[PDB]
Amino acid sequence: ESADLRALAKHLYDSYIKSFPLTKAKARAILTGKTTDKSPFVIYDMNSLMMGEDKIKFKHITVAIRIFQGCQFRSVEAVQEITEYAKSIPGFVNLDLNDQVTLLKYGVHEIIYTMLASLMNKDGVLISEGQGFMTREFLKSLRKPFGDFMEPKFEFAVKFNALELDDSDLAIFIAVIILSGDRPGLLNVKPIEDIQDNLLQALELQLKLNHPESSQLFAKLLQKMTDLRQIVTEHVQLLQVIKKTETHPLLQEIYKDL
Amino acid sequence: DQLNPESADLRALAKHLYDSYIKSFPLTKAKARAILTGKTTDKSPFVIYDMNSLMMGEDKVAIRIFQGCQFRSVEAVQEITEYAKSIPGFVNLDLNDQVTLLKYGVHEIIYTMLASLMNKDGVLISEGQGFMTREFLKSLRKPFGDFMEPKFEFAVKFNALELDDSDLAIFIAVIILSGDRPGLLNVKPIEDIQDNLLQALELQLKLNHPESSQLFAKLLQKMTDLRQIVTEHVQLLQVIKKTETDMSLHPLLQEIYKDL
Ligand SMILES: CCO[C@@H](Cc1ccc(OCCN2c3ccccc3Oc3ccccc32)cc1)C(=O)O
Repeated sequence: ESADLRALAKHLYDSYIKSFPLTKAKARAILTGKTTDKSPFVIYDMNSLMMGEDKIKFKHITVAIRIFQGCQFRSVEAVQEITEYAKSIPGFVNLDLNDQVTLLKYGVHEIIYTMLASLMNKDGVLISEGQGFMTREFLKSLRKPFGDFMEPKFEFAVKFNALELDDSDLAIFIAVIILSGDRPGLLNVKPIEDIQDNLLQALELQLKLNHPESSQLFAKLLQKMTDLRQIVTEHVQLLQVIKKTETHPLLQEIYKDL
Repeated sequence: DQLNPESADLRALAKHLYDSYIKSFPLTKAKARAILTGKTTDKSPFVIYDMNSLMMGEDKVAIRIFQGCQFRSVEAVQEITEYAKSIPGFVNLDLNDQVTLLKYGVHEIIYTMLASLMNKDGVLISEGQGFMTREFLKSLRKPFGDFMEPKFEFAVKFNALELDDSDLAIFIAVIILSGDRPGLLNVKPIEDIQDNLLQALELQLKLNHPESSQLFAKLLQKMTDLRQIVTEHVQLLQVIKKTETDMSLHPLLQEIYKDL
């Protein structure tokens, strides 16, 4: 039923808004777009960093490393947002808690690199709630171990953004990724898929009404997950090698592995 | 529900791909399910489940079994190749782009075709005449016993979709005409052809499996499993390259494997 799918969308979008501070609109204004009225601190040098870090304020402060530990803080911060969001997806709370937890522990990575793309352009990604901007070439130029961490995220986002999806389209697409269903260790895989399908239908009507002129956008968007999985896979890989570099107590704890 | 000149051309594409499909690959899935379900015994499969069996299966090791899979795939590449030529637009693209799509597409497809030759217990071999068991394979010399396992895992969740050849023919095409492949020169032309193949598929499903809701989405996601599989395969494949040096990989499979 058209209306049903339409309201499921308004609801989810409404949730996307209260769960996520930096919406993609609010982030395009600030980014490559003019708007904003007053741009963010740009970090392109080892010196702009010290200045931005010392002036742009910061939470994760106690080079190539301090940056990594930077993502981590924001990620661990993201995950909390995504999770409070998942809890609004109709019927998510009603699933087996063991399942719910497995859906997050597994889909939280893709919902990040998905939303990261909203804060990206070919030359860099917004930082600190958009109050900053770290150039892309600065990042790829970091110490040997850390110069490939964010590069493949750029390569993806450049493609993902190709679809020019807005918030309301991403709110649904995101739901669809959480109510995955093929995550290892799931107990009652049925109600999950039962909801995803109810999410997938809403994505369709949504992507059809919001991008009528975009041919087979639904198909194209679904195949981007084949790209997210590869990022998250290739990512967790590097994330292993970093342990053959870093090798704390109460911190190493707060950052299990996100 | 209804019709329209729009859908019409697609259907004709659905039928064109299906025809060239049946024409390109000898062993379809239909003939595959026939053999596998011992319900139809107009001609049944010999079974290999241990060395003893394997030994007698020549009446009509872990290495030679390997040079078997290897050989089959060279022929499967050929079949997929010829099938590609028949894909509307493909032979019109830059000769290079063609070589690229065939490059990063042959396996993601060979593992699709492979699922229609499988079932939890085993897989068909030698045109469907034989049937090797998961167990036996999963018990070959230390390294060679991990090759096929991940295939079965996939074939299992894949076949779950319940797709028949007229569906695979379109999806098998949607795979070649990718566009997000490494080393492509002109892309939008490649993208355009596919956005069409996709249109065909989305219809061929909503029509051939009416009751199967969101089969279009469920199936596109399965493409992830294929990359992973190709990944894992190449690395295990990398190992046999250094441990077994007296052994030889096939030039074709060799030239097709040179990137991520
Ligand atoms: C080692 C070769 O790896 C190939 C890929 C590949 C792997 C498995 C395949 O399934 C083949 C199934 N099969 C088979 C399985 C086990 C032993 C022998 C044997 O021979 C035949 C003969 C006819 C049909 C099917 C088979 C295909 C390609 C490659 O990397 O390119």
